[PDB]
Amino acid sequence: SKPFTLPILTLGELTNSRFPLPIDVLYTNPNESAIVQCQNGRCTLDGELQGTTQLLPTGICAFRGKVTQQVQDEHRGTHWNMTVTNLNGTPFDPTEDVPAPLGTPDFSGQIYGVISQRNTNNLPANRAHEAVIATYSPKFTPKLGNIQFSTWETQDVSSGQPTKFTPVGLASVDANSHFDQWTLPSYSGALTLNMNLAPSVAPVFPGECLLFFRSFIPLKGGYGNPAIDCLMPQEWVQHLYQESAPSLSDVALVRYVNPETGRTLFEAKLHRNGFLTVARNSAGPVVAPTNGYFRFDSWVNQFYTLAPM
Amino acid sequence: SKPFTLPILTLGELTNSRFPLPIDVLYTNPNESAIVQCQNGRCTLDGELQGTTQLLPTGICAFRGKVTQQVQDEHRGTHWNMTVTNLNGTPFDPTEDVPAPLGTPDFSGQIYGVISQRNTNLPANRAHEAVIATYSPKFTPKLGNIQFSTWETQDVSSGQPTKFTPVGLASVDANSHFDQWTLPSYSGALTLNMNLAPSVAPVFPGECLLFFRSFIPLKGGYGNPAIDCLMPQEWVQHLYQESAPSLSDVALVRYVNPETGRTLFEAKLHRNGFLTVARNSAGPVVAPTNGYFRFDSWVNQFYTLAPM
Amino acid sequence: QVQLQESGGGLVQPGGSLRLSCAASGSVSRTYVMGWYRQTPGNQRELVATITSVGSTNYADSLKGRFTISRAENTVYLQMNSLKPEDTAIYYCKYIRYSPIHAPLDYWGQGTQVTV
Amino acid sequence: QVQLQESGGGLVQPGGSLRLSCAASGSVSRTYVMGWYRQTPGNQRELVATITSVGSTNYADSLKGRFTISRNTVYLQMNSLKPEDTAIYYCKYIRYSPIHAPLDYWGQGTQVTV
Repeated sequence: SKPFTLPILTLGELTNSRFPLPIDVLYTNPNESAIVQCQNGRCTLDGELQGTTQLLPTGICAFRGKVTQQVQDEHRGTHWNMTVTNLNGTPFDPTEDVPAPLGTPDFSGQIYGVISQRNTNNLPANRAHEAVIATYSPKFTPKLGNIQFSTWETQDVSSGQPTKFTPVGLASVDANSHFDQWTLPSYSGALTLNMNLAPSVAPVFPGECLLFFRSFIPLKGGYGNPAIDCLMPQEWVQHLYQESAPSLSDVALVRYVNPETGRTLFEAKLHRNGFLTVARNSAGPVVAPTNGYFRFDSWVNQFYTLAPM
Repeated sequence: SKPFTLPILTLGELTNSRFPLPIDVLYTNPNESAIVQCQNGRCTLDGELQGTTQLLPTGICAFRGKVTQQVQDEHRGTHWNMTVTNLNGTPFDPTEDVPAPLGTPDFSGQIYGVISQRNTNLPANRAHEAVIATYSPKFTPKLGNIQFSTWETQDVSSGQPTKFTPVGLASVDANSHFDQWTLPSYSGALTLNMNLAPSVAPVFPGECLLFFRSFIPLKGGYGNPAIDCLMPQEWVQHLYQESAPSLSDVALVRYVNPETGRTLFEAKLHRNGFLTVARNSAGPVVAPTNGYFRFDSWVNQFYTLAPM
Repeated sequence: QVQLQESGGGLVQPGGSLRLSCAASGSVSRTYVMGWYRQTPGNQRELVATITSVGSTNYADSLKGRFTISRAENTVYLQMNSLKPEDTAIYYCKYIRYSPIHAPLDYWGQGTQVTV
Repeated sequence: QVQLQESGGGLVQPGGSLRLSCAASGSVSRTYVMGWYRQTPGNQRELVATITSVGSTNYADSLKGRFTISRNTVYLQMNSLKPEDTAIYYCKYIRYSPIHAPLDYWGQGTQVTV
């Protein structure tokens, strides 16, 4: 069988798979009790994409489609209904076995970005404006082929024209903005169940914690230092998808290595469904060089006890 | 030697290496002339990065640093001076052998984006639309300093961590000086660019450059502007890691339909990291987006490309 | 194809101590787990103590530190202390061979009787 | 490991035509270039016409379309010949591979006199 491998990109050479951001730090939290079930950055070790995961770093939390009309909403500002397609421009089929169009945001909050338009036919007219998408809204129904966004701009948004959403950060993290990186949106709105979800992930063993690739996400306004934690960086998703190496056990042993010294800093388990666990006598951001990288060392199993970081 | 390979990503699975955009089409134009010397998306086939090229898709045309002060300028709007660091936050050393900090925009124009700030130590935050004129004499990234303008008049803080997220172009009108093949003056007016990746061109007369083309968003005005890159960002990332020895000056690649397995056309992938084809047609290449390039052998100048 | 040589068994009076040694040869690996299991009549074979190639230990949550395992690559020692008649059992050495190119492989020793 | 067998050529009257043939054997490759070069004493060996493994042709532009090459095994058609076309014609095979640098192979040469 083809040998399993990981990229040799260092931490300062990786990007988040759940929002377009560089990886800032490695992170654990033994106090977090949320069910961890993100839908972007989901890929098995033998290369099967899951959830809403797609390959383009430009596709993460992106939308493509057309505005249907201006609408009324409880939120402050001007509101617009938008039909969404697949990111490649083909019509979205709600009957396909995906939770939502690939790239759809996988967390509750107010996503801040830019809505830009280029009119259909040269010299077509263009406009772009700041916009917010509230993924907790009952009007957030990407699996049904429709979402809603709001602008500070009151009138200059065209209907029936190609429309792009470029994500930039969060609008707010105040209580009424409902930011929770581990609460999934309801992809089909009220009274519906999410479908074809990538499974939740957890350590099998007591005394192991999930290890995250953490990025700090920008804010339009307000107070705070919000972060987005992903299970694997986008470059691992791209690498695994291409390689598609058979997984020879349920868990791969990986070592975090300092390329300068050649020595191992700590070790971790990379599980088959695509996430890391570690044994750690500390919490929060991991103190380690950003030029370190994960090296695959062997296929192990539940009998391999991890050394504390 | 370690065998040369390309990723097996299809055209709908690639992104631009000169602006954060998906690849939309393959493109040649026999009617268009330019000196092609872009500095992002530059990588040799044996994995040597050149120009201002770095690996992060989030780093392309990005800036990070701190605002020093509000300044006055002839252009409309409110203007701010910003010191720029390396994208990893370390101070930029102007004596390093690069044209500018890695990720710096490599073309003339008004780059539209969002400037965001998070104050140093629940810190306060703000973000606003912003424009960077890369043709301005105040655009001196090699000197560790650039200028940006906002519609917003006052709400920008000094001495606080600042991020520029690129989104598109502000304008491509007559006064906006958009030209994707004109390099910025990285050290400003009275200086010459240094450490540039070389210009690229077909060796043969009947050959044209083949580009990976992305259409770039506009804040306002009219037009359908595009950014053409020599290789997609995923190829840069792949070549950097593989670092396979180049066995000739040119690799023969075939664009293949993965469903049918048949060859749609062929191209030369040159050692310095760019493609040529023999094509008399112009504009977007009519081929499926689920096609991909497959490396077939190391060739040389005597291998005549089939017309496409 | 990992061969395990065990030693240090036999009869011991209650409160006595013994040290078992297990050594591996043949197709040993850089990354491995080594340890001891025991089985008494009528019961399932249960973990006593194991240790990995970088020294990480796991103990049966009943020994309460009365036993110690330690490592000379591909070699482990089980120190058996304050022994009781209930510790009379057949003790098995276990080696788990891990590889980047094959699924994990288990090897067991022939077993050594310890009679308290 | 490519062996090249040439044929044809010989004496021809001015304004005349003849057809050259070259065939390749041994360690041929799926991707290759095949063709003819020519040389007179004191002049450089010059490309006449070549063809690739997918049938793409290249001609010396000085010939002005008087020659045609086609197909392994290839054939060269030479029309409206002039005394200046008098030369020794050589078959060339270029072997291309994904795992080695290009390798050249040459024929023994055939004399053509106009």
